[PDB]
Amino acid sequence: RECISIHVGQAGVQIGNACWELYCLEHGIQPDGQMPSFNTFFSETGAGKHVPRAVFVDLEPTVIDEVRTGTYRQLFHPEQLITGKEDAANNYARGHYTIGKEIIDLVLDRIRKLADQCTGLQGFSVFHSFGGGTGSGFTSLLMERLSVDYGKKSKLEFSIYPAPQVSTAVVEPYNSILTTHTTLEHSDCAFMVDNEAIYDICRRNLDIERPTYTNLNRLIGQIVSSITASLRFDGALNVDLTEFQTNLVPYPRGHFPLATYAPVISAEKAYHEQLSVAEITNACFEPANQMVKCDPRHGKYMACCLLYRGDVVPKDVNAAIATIKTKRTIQFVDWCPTGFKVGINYEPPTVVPGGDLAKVQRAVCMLSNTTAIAEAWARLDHKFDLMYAKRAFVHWYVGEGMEEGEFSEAREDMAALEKDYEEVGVDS
Amino acid sequence: MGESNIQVVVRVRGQAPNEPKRTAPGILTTSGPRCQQIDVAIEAPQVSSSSAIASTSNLVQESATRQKSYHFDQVFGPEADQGMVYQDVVGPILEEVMSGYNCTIFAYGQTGTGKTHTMEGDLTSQMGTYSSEAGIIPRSLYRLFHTLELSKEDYSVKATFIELYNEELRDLLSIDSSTSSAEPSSSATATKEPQHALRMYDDARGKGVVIQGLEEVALKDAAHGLSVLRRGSQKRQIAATNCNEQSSRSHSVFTMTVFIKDKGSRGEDVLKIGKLNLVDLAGSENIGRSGAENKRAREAGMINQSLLTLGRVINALVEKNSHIPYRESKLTRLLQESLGGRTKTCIIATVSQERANIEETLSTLDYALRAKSIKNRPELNT
Amino acid sequence: REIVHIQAGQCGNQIGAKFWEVISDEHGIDPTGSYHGDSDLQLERINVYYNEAAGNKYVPRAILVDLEPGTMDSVRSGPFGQIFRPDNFVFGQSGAGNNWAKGHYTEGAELVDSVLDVVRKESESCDCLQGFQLTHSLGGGTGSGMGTLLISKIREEYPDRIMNTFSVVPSPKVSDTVVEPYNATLSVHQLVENTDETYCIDNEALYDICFRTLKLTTPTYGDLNHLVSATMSGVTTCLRFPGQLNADLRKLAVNMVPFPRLHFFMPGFAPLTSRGSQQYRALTVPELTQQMFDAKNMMAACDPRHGRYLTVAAVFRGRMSMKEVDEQMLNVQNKNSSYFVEWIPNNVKTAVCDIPPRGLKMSATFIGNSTAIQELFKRISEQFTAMFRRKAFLHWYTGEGMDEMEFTEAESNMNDLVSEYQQYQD
Ligand SMILES: CC(=O)O[C@H]1C(=O)[C@@]2(C)[C@H]([C@H](OC(=O)c3ccccc3)[C@]3(O)C[C@H](OC(=O)[C@H](O)[C@@H](NC(=O)c4ccccc4)c4ccccc4)C(C)=C1C3(C)C)[C@]1(OC(C)=O)CO[C@@H]1C[C@@H]2O
Ligand SMILES: Nc1nc2c(ncn2[C@@H]2O[C@H](COP(=O)(O)OP(=O)(O)OP(=O)(O)O)[C@@H](O)[C@H]2O)c(=O)[nH]1
Ligand SMILES: Nc1ncnc2c1ncn2[C@@H]1O[C@H](COP(=O)(O)OP(=O)(O)NP(=O)(O)O)[C@@H](O)[C@H]1O
Ligand SMILES: Nc1nc2c(ncn2[C@@H]2O[C@H](COP(=O)(O)OP(=O)(O)O)[C@@H](O)[C@H]2O)c(=O)[nH]1
Ligand SMILES: [Mg+2]
Ligand SMILES: [Mg+2]
Repeated sequence: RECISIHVGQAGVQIGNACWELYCLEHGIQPDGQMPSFNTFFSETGAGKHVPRAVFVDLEPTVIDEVRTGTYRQLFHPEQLITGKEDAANNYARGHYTIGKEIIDLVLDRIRKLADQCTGLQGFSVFHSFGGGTGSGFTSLLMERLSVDYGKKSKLEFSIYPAPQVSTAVVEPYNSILTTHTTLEHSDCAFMVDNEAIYDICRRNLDIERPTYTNLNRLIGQIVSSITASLRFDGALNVDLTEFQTNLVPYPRGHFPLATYAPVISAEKAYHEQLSVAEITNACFEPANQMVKCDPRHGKYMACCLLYRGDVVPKDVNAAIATIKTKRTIQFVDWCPTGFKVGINYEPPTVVPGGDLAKVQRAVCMLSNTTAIAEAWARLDHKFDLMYAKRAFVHWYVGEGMEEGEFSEAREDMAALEKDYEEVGVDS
Repeated sequence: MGESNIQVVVRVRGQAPNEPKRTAPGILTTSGPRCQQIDVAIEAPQVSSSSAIASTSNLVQESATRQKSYHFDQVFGPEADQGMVYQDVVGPILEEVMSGYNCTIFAYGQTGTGKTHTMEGDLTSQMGTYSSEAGIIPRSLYRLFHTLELSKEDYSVKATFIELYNEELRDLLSIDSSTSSAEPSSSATATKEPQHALRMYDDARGKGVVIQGLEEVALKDAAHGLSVLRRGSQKRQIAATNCNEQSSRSHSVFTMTVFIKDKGSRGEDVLKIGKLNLVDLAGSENIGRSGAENKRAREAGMINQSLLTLGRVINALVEKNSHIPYRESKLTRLLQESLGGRTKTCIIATVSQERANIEETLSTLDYALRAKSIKNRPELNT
Repeated sequence: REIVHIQAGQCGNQIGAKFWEVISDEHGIDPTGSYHGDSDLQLERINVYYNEAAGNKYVPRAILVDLEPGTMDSVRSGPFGQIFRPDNFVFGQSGAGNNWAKGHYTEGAELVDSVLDVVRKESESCDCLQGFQLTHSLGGGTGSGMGTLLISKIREEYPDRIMNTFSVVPSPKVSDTVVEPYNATLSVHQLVENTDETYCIDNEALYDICFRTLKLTTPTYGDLNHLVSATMSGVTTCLRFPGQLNADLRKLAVNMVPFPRLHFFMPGFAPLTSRGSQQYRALTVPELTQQMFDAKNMMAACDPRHGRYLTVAAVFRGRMSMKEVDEQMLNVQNKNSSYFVEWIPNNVKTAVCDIPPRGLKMSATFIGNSTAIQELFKRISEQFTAMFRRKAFLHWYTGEGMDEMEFTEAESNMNDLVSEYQQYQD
């Protein structure tokens, strides 16, 4: 009845640095473990000073030394702070083959001591990136090796994914194609967030033009506490992870939702505004609030999962439910009859101290599905195909033993993936 | 400017005394997905066609048709003998290079596919092997003392064996007492001699030809002491992986030179010199499958790094663009004499037959597919 | 996690002598070698350049090589000389004649093993070998000869490492010697085939930098190299210091090298403002990126706008904001969309440190790679075409014993190199 975290990559670490600040904000947890009255991410000590059920992986000693010397070093345990020697240097090859088989016997070792503490484990989630070597090749190792020993649990992926316009390194599409096909081969459910539309929230919902990577990710961090952390907490209509298994994904292999968050209001705008249940549902379908550069109007909605926070009564919801059905500009599918599975919990989202978003009465995370990401998939593929036509940037991976035929293997099957988002509105 | 472009030949694995007892009982027989044919040399592998929600690779087919039918010049199967490959590949051009034509043999494919059984091979069941049947090297060395003797002309058996272990070139025909257990001094003395010049020659007589330092020539009267080529192949570096324990680790370049002289009826001697660049390469190691390790890793990657650079050439040969970069691998500079150069050269495409190794051959199957648009111009020596 | 340093030549020994001056002040260090800095991030990753010993001491992990005695003696006679430990001055008592065909050839060969032992004094005792940094010439002999024979043996001893060097491109403007188009010329026959990367710094632009754009009168060697010295330090800040998007040197080797021969690069320092222009300039994020377009801040003597850029890396310093960092980077990709190549959509690699050096508030480090940097090569290669026909002053070197075949093939080694940028230029 618990849940485990995996943080891979320089992106994947600093994600949790907000999230575990939030997770310790869930109970007033100081750097000791001060809390009354809960066993999801935590074990209890003999003094009762709780500790996370989380795994850190960093191939450099770079990022974690901030973590294990700065603030909130003591809530983690050096059992968990698994640091490494050398980066693979943004390489799917060495991140999967060379350096990856030097730490994996130590990382899988901490699992057998933590997962065995789980009295009937619900699931566990993996954090990585696409561009980072650490988040690419180690994903190729770990997510197959977990299914050797954990073939019957849940494997969530909150994976940071590049923009088709703003990019930070050359071989970023040259990573993700090699990773994702074997990822879809093994992983259960995968989220994707684009910094493109995250920047759009900074200018239009945050209205601040000097963000940090914390401020791009406390946004991502506030999502998860409403995805999962309240599912321990008792509300009206509480959901769990296992209510996504054959629910949200209508196929064996279609598991790609889309996360949005409706109340994103800077503290100046707390008063030219009077929030409601129906307003924030109207915020749920703005194509400028997709967190990925995509328009749902070019695609459809296969499914949609409404997961709510705070003071929420469904009679106020049910009006807004048929409203969006009536005010539809969505081109809804033929195959889903009506399915809007509902999540209603009790807890307000908490205010990040020194943070950004506002003290509200009610909040929404939404999962939906679209064929619009299949465009944004292929928009990265447009960046991907032309680098192969020069056969460029190729010596780092053939020099570390990865085949050209993998690129004919992965991308053509990735194109086969992208062609299989299009089978939604075919047969009718 | 010539149109003597290329030869494209294919032999595959099969009847090797560990192989057929498990494959053909396990999966379909001699070319299961692949459909071996001999006439127009057509062949086409596939996989299972299922209504796949994630459509697998090699789903390009329809009801009762073939796809990627890469029909070639000459393909062969497990049935093709050593002499039958010599009947088509090496034999009908070995009496053509006597006039002064030049050849080069090399292979390419997935690791452990039997490149060194084609190149080197090993002998047959004889108590005394009088240059008995093996790979392509001693069979030409058996025709060496035939067609340079039955022609009854003053010949010159000239050859030199050079290994290439990870961007070097090392002689293995040497006195090589320092490589064995010898006596060095207890302390090092001063180097009174100047620097040493090796391999660093390129001429502008023609182009593509590269002159080398210290060609230790080999001269034999028969195949009696021809185990110096086996003595040289003994020092060629191998290893024991798990994808193939038998497949070699290093890679070699062995040259051939036939200086034959006869005074023709015109009143001049015919100074005809041929070349047979007997070049073997290592296996293109998939290290996650084979399980290479720390020192083995740099021993493994430079093989593929060389084969990558070998792939970096042929795409530019068929491109017809300016300044094809032959200047990364020294093997390419050994190959730039004919890769876009002048004389003859054949290409061996030995690949796998596993259903798990269909996609892994497609990078080779693309390289044999592009293996026709390389232009040359033929000549002999007088 | 550690980097080994080599210096050679009358310049590259002198050039890095200014460099360790700066890295000593990078961490608040006594001229003896005691720590007195205050930043904890100074103290945390000392290891990469230093070898801390007992008595609370610090040893610059560096080997200083010359054939002239008094040059490195002047380093020792000068300040920041006692901060070394003197078991490292590996030299000889013979002049090389400022000759590549002697320093690579004879008088280095009685000094090779004495160098490589101090390598073996260090590199085995290192925790993890990561950097082989060199600083030398291409104009003289000692910067050109001995280092090529180092790389012929160091890579032989360390195939699984990384080879960078800061080699000084000759200036057709300002020089003093004659056979200058040999020393760089025969260096290329060994620099290309055995180094993973090198840069190309030429004084021919450096005089234009300090004099014009920095409002200075007299370009001294202590000041033209102090310009190089910051651009040295900016190569590997993320490997040394914390940062948001930290980048490896090998990462910098990955994204900046499309192809294993085209690996020549160019530095750039972003707050290149004069003394007087401090109180008349506002300092921003596009202020730093503005010099990416500047021809006068490209430290090698080429028009960047002449060719087209292949690859550009940007290594930043300061508490910035990525949205401003990305979109200002985005605009430069959108402002001049003919200046790049087409098949690489993201032409830029970002790199963001968290701490800039003291005194400033923003800094950066330009690392570009374009199809016009070959302009440095056509100047040298055509000078070779005159020296060979008469075989003019060949009678210093044939008595040594280097071959015309070397003069044939290393010549054509250049044409194989240069003529590949113009494949991808136009
Ligand atoms: C009023 C004042 O103090 O001003 C600054 C200063 O304003 C300027 C003018 C400095 C100044 O530099 C020069 O005048 C200069 C002249 C020729 C060649 C190179 C530099 C400065 O010397 C440079 C020096 O910079 C630093 O200390 C940096 O940390 C720098 N350190 C050194 O170079 C250094 C070395 C030995 C001893 C002391 C400092 C650094 C930069 C990058 C990487 C590592 C270190 C400082 C504070 C200044 C002056 C004094 C004017 C500039 O240079 C640097 C490297 O910062 C010139 O372009 C910048 C613009 C700066 O704003
Ligand atoms: N949203 C967001 N993305 C980040 C952040 N940091 C890094 N990234 C993304 O992560 C990608 C690189 O992945 P990293 O985690 O930094 O690198 P890595 O996984 O450690 O692997 P290496 O590249 O080998 O270092 C970049 O493309 C960034 O866009 C962050 O703080 N927030
Ligand atoms: N067409 C073939 N005819 C006969 N035997 C073959 C054939 N193809 C493969 N083999 C066998 O395949 C086995 C394994 O191949 P192997 O020769 O060990 O590796 P490899 O491909 O030659 N690599 P390398 O040694 O590095 O050149 C050998 O024992 C051969 O006998
Ligand atoms: N920046 C700079 N370049 C120098 C200096 N001294 C010499 N050079 C250049 O370096 C080249 C000569 O190499 P040098 O190191 O002096 O001779 P070597 O010791 O025989 O290698 C020429 O291009 C000189 O212009 C100096 O102090 N600073
Ligand atoms: Mg990483
Ligand atoms: Mg074989």
